[PDB]
Amino acid sequence: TNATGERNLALIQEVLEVFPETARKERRKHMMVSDPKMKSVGKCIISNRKSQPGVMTVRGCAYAGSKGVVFGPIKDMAHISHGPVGCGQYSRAGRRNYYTGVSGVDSFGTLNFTSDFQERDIVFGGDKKLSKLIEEMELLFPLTKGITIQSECPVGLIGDDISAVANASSKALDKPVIPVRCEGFRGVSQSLGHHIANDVVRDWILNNREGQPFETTPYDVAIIGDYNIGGDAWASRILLEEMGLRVVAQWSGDGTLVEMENTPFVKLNLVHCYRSMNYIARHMEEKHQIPWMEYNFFGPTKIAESLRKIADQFDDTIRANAEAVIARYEGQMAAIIAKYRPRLEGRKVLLYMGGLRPRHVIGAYEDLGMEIIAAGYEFAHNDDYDRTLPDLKEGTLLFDDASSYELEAFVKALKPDLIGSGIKEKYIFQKMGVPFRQMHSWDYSGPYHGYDGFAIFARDMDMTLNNPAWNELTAPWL
Amino acid sequence: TNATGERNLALIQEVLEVFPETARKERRKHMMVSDPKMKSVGKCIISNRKSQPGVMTVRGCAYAGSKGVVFGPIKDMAHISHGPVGCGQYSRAGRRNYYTGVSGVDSFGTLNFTSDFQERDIVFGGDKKLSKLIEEMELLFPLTKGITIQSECPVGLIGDDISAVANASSKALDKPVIPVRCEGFRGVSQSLGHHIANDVVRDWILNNREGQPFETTPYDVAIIGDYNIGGDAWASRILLEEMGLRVVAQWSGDGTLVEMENTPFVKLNLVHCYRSMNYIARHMEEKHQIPWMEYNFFGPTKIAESLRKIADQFDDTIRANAEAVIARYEGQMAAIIAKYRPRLEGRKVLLYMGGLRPRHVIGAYEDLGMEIIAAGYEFAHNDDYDRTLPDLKEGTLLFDDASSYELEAFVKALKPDLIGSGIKEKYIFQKMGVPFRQMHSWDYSGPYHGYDGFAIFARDMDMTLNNPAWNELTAPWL
Amino acid sequence: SQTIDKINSCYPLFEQDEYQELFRNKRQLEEAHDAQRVQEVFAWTTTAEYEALNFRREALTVDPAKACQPLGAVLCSLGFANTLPYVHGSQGCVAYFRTYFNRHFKEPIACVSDSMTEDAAVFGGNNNMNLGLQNASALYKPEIIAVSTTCMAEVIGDDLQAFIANAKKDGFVDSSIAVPHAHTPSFIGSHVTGWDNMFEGFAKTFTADYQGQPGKLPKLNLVTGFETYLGNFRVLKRMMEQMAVPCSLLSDPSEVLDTPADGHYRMYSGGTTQQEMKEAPDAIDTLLLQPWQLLKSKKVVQEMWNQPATEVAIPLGLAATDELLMTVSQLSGKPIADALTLERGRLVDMMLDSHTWLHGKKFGLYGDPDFVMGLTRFLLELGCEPTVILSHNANKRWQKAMNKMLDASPYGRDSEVFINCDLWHFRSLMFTRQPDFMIGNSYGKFIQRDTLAKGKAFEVPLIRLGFPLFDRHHLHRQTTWGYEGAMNIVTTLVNAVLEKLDSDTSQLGKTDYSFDLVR
Amino acid sequence: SQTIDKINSCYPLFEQDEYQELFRNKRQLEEAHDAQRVQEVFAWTTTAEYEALNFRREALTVDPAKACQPLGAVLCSLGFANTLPYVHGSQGCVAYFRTYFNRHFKEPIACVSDSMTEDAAVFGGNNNMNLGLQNASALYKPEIIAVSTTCMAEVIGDDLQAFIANAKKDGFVDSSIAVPHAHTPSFIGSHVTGWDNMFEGFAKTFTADYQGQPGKLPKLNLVTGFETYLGNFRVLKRMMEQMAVPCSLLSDPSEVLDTPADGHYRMYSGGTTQQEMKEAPDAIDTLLLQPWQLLKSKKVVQEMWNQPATEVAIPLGLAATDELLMTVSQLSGKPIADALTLERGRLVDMMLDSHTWLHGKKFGLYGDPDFVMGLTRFLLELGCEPTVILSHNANKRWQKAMNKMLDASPYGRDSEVFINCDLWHFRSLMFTRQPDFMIGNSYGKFIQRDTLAKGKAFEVPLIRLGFPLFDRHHLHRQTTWGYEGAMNIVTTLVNAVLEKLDSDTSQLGKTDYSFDLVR
Ligand code: CFM
Ligand code: CFM
Ligand code: CLF
Ligand SMILES: [Cl-]
Ligand SMILES: [Cl-]
Ligand SMILES: [Mg+2]
Ligand SMILES: [Mg+2]
Ligand SMILES: [Mg+2]
Repeated sequence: TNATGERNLALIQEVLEVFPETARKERRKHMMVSDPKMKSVGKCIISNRKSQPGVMTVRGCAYAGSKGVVFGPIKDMAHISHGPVGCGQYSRAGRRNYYTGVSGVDSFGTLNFTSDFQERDIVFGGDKKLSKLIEEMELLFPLTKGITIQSECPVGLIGDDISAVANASSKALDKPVIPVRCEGFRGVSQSLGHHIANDVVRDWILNNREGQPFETTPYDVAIIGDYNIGGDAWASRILLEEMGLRVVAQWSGDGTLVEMENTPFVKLNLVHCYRSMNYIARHMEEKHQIPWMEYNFFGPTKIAESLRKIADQFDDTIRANAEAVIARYEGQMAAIIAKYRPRLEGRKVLLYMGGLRPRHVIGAYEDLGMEIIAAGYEFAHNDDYDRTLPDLKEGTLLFDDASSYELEAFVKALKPDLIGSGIKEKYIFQKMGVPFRQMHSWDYSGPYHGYDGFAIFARDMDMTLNNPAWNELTAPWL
Repeated sequence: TNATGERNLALIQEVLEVFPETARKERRKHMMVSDPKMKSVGKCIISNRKSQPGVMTVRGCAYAGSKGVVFGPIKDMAHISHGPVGCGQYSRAGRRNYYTGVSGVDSFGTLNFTSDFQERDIVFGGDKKLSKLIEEMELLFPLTKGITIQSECPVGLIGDDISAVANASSKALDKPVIPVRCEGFRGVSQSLGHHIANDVVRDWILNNREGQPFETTPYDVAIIGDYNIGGDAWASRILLEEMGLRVVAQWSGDGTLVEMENTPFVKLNLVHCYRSMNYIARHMEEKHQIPWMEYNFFGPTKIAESLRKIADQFDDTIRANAEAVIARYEGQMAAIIAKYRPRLEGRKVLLYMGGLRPRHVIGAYEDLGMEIIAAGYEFAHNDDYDRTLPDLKEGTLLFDDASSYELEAFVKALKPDLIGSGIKEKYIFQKMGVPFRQMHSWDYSGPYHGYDGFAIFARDMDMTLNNPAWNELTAPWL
Repeated sequence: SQTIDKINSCYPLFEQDEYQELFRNKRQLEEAHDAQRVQEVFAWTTTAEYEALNFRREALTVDPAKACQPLGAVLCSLGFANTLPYVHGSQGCVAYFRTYFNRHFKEPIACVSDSMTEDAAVFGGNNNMNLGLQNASALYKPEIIAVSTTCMAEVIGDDLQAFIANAKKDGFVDSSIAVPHAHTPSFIGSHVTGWDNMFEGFAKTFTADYQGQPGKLPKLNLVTGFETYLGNFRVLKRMMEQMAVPCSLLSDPSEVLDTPADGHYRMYSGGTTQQEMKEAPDAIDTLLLQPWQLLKSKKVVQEMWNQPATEVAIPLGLAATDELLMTVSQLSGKPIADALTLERGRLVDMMLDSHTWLHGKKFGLYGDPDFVMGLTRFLLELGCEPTVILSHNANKRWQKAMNKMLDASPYGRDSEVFINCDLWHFRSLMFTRQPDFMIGNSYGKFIQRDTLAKGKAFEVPLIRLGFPLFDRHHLHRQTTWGYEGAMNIVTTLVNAVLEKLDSDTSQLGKTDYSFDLVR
Repeated sequence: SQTIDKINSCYPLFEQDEYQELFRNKRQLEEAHDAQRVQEVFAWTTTAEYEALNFRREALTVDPAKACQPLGAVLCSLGFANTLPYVHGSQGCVAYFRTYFNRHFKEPIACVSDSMTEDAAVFGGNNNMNLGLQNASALYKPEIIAVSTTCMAEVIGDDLQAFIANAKKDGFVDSSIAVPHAHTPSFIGSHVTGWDNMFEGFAKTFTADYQGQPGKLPKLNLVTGFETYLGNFRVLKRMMEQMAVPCSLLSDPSEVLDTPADGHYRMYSGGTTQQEMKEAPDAIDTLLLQPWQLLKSKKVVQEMWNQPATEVAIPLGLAATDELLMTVSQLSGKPIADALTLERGRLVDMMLDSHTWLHGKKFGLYGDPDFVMGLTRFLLELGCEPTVILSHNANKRWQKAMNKMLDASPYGRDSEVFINCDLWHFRSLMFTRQPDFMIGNSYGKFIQRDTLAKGKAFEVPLIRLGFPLFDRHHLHRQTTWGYEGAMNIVTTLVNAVLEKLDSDTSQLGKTDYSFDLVR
């Protein structure tokens, strides 16, 4: 490797010395230094393994991947957190999966519906409770289009059968009632919750409009895997529609049951979050013959590559329209680079997020002249580390499912100028004196997708990195 | 006198014992004990004399009386505080003389206009500054109807001639520009500012429409001396139009220059504040032959007496109408008395205000079963004390221009249950543990005049007298 | 589109024309109900008819106003010196518990899981525990590992006491590390229950075998219970120092939730020491400052420690602060300090000065049982009416004592108390009883928005007191207890009243006749 | 009309149909301009052509942001023990000074006049002064009678010093009572000048014959100047106590402006003792904490007391408070307390937690010159832009210093500083420059109202920081200085931002896509 790669390999050794022997040898396979000549990780990194016990992992659970990530955003369906009170309460309106609608009337995403298990439900089961629950929902929330049952840990453990309830209630209401077995003890992270959720979509939602008329056009697409964080999906859809495409569905940020049911009639599925929705894209390819392609709308280099590749799947009218759209926003891109690139270039960044963003935002940082010196994921799989490899400079630290301890030790030693990570990391690193941006919630700003997002992104990196407070951590007599 | 009157004469001696002997003897003549037989105070009390230096009187100055009380409230005129910055600043929006209008555009009451005298203006005078000021005012405030110049202390002392400026500007502006020589050192209190203001209105305003065509009615009236504190004059005017009268003008709460110029066309002048506006009423009776009378819209007893005596100036139609107004509000008045009388009856009240309210509010207190045990004015004249005698119980302490020392020493000895006075007294008595109501500004409440006011008055008196906090002055362990 | 000089965030970027059109186009693809139908259904959800249906619920919960036990256990655990909260069970819970506190306190929160997965329903989670305690020790080096449980582990029936004794005997964790434990099932009671069960574990671990003698040390212990205002920990130490009465808070997280941003991360700061907990039985007494939730703690004080557990109400307001201070004076034999008498009289002066704006104002409030009883009491002392009082986690005994207090006051005549009801129930009461204002946590902003949508005349403004507070910053630094806390509550209430009155009178030419300069 | 069970005060009584018709009918008799004309003129006052005319004023003053000298002298006098303020001159002045402070502090304010009338206008006020000192002594029994003047006594040229000399020769005032005096002409300077002039009088009276030796006493004297937050006097005493550095505030009204409501009226309470003012010259040094107004004070310190008068900035915000503590440490030889370092770091943490909501916000601010300078400097440190900075009573040297400090900051590039301009000038600037918020006193509410009347998009909300604050209660009890004060400021600024954002996003179905729960 180069002198950075060597420094990083000795840093790895120095950080893992604290772990007990079992753990230490296991955690060594979850880090590596990048080599621009390698196209797949091979044996250099393992991932999607069970978390070491007691290390203070950042990971969440299957319910978080399914209720929190995939189903939660669908605004026209009421989603029931089925179990004890805690889960739906902690996850109530914490993710900024934006939508428009009349809350509690035609849109239900910020309400927390729950069966609130008491001890009696544990002992006698919660199926009669769930069936009565759904009847009370239909009376009080008549405009739902559909209802989802998100299982919390105890549901599978006490032997309940939610598929029987859903079936019986769906006949009774005459609306889809969808059962999800996303108990938090399954899998190792949010990742299996994604997989479970796509598999439910496959069986309970996606075939619902099979055989039925739909007026199609040649330019029909679906946005797959974009949860509209801060309105990211909207800032993306605007460019697709300006290119001449018709966005028939968005999954699932500002997403509806209806749009998902119409997805099988599209001409092309556009996957932003590979990790969470590749499963359903793959299945629609196989069953419906709908091709799919990954794209990246973070930063001007990636947007223009994506617009051209997407347009290339159609014909000359949409290829011309891609060129026009790029040309229309070139003056805004140039003004953003002229204003903010000088304020940020040269600076080093460390990224640590879930399953997509750690690689996907790198071109946007690189358009602002910033360099990524370490990148990790919480719960990505080896195919995600493979897709990260083209975007890393030689000798970059690349890591998986790091403990708080590891992250702290990596930051102390690497001394990034900026860190992008989640709410559980933010306040530790600000106390260390390291500028930090929340790269899951956009630190309550965004969107960061698309041409409109890039402006916000550049403003926000500049705001935090160059804030005048960063010079005051040390008292002047110290 | 009775026992109460004797205790009060002996309290008077005791309180005055602290004063140096020249002031003691002068202050003895400012207090007496009432006698229900008496129709005139005669030699028993003196008033409208200079204040004793150094005693912490509650009195203000002529400027307050003219700018603050009489002219300030006229909404369609701009009023210039001519002199140094202080006086206009302290008096800016302190008095709740309500009006409706578009502040700074067609109504100018809460704006403070001033010529902000600097040492150059004292040295060379301010008439040139004032002239220029009026030019700038006309430019920036085109919708004024008229302009007044309220003199502050230095104007008169430096030899300025605002009357030349006023004549000159008026001709150039083609709108009334009125000069008031209400310097604060003139007179002994607010009262001389009233008088100066009334004479200015007699010479510079009132005749402006003489001989001009005005469509009259036989039931035309002017409300005189009602400053619309908390909307009191609107609460008085709704009843006089409900009885079949046409209130052509209100002096000067929510009043205009136009209404004052139209006043000489009415049939009758209804004078609420005798003290401030008896001068012009007497003048309109001498010169225009318009009769006038005093009334009192405080509480259901005085309201029904006033409405019947006003309607006896007209004919059977208006006389009947008074009876139907009174009967229609009876049920309202009875349920207010039932509710709040029981909560308040028998409690004892000490009142100390300016020049009208200390006697005027007595009947409302007696409609709630409360008793007055001491009543004083800051600046009333002997005719006000004459006008107080009929409403007091035998032996009541009746006093004039009390120092803070005196006011606290009467309270500590009489131990009233409630005090009505001003803002400068409020926070003293509250620390002494005596429920207090601001009876100049109505403690940001009101209105208190008329039928709608009596319900507010009753609610307020109860709220303060029976608040739970008055039981908490002493720590429980003491 | 964006202009370089004025970049817009999500609001208000999505107000621009291009996005309004984008939304118009997308709606044709959702098969949206007619706007008129939606507005009809909104209007219906604001009625008494709907409120009657809503209050017939027996199975569905909508917008709960409570959390689960282990959250409480984590907070209790953070209040002890060099302690690492550890939750035996599934790791999803611990991500959520850290997040939830991160967003309320704006601070880092250390908690660890042992990541129990599908392998433990059949095998038990002893292996998880063994390795989890070994790794947590090695990485974080605690002196105490405070063990609570997630609902998976509760259902499973894992025997913490056994697993912990097996971990030390096999050497996974050192024997000088203290490992207090508590079962904290989420399907029983709420986060306040978890705090109290965790406190009983600490007291067992440090005092089980101690031969105590109340009064051997002339100090008082204080126990706050689940409390998320840093100021309340600080004000109690400050008053006790003024009284000159030695005192220990048992569980005080105020230092570890407020470390400085000085270039270093400190995982552990201040907190109740093991010495303080070990000597706890020798104090004169232990005062339980939130009595409705400190149930098992009361059994510890009384049964284990043989102390009186003198009864004290939550010290919220004038009268309950007076009572706490007389109780400290009676138990210690020391006089109430003059500076406390002075502070008490400045509070009284504030209440006198602001009484006219508060008298007769109607409030809706919700929260935890002790908080809601204490704030109700103080609202009654101010001459305000708590017309709608709700506590999702409160029981019938608490409800009976509430109605007793309310029936005794002139100000409680129109008051209605609700237990086991949620914020969707609270939303219907705001529409049918319409208080002037509501007191609650950030979840009440959604009710404010709903009442404002019916009309400006029906808006019920939220006053933020409670937990969590996520949409404002640094409110967790305030005080709500003692005379200092009562001054904060009085100033907040009266300024809310004056803020609303200013807003309503601020319409130039229409309502601004009453837009007074002085209030 | 009123109902017995729903009594309405003025607002909203006058909103009722009967009064709306009364108004409609009264309007026909006022010869009102028509609505259309009044709207045209209102819109015209919001434009840049109007602003241009408004800045051409050279004679007219509209809505001043300053008061007259004697107000300041009264406040300085109230800060000394057993002192009665006495304003030689006309009595209307005193009625107003008492009322103005009564409404801001919600407390009783003792001050007498000697009631000069037309008779005194020709003879001079010597008889008033004699009799006034005699009566005041008798009734109120002060140890000190602190004499200032009204504009009438200045214009007539009353020879104050000679009058008090006669009163003392002729037995009107006992030898036991000290009688400091100052000329306080209303047509020079403003209320801040009167405070300084009064301070000078106290220094002459109490130390002009002392032979002092700087550093005989190991203390610092602190001089606040005109300061109306009680918290700032208390914070300074607290910080010095943590530094373990003896200190006297010279003029401290925080006890007499916060007496307890306990059944007794206490005219006098606390304040700087005669012993503290007399031993002043022996301190190490005296720090003048509002430098721009303590001009004559600086000459006492250097020329009378022969002390350094070490320059310090107003201690508002993080860097100004670090500079005050370093100055105290280097003058005293004592180390900055760890409790103050800890507090600093908590403030830094709050700044970092909240920096993304403040960064780039644009503020307009007005107030007294020291306050505006200190606040402007702190906004710059926060990454905010103080775009419109106004101080009606500042002078040109202050303006040069402001422009130097703005010129040296990235955040001061768009900033414009205005002196000798009033709130009607400030109103035009709010419509033309449209900052996000404005920081000012309660007179600013009328500008917020005017901006709202142009439209909801044009509204500039007020944040209340300054004097006087008449339409909210108990804001005089806050702190704005030191790190405690900086936390209050940061907290008020970021929650102002968040309240305005929640309002903007709270329209159900329209802007509530960004009504987030977490901020
Ligand atoms: S941590 Fe995305 S695979 Fe999933 S909530 Fe964030 S890096 Fe998730 S992009 Fe997405 S919207 Fe996310 S930011 Fe894939 S959905 S389980 Mo935490
Ligand atoms: S103190 Fe009225 S003669 Fe005058 S301002 Fe109040 S008792 Fe005045 S009724 Fe009136 S509206 Fe008044 S309340 Fe005559 S106007 S100089 Mo202070
Ligand atoms: S992995 Fe839920 S927070 Fe937990 S103790 Fe149970 S109520 Fe409370 Fe995932 S599904 Fe949920 S969040 Fe955890 S329990 Fe499982
Ligand atoms: Cl309970
Ligand atoms: Cl200056
Ligand atoms: Mg009008
Ligand atoms: Mg923090
Ligand atoms: Mg007070």
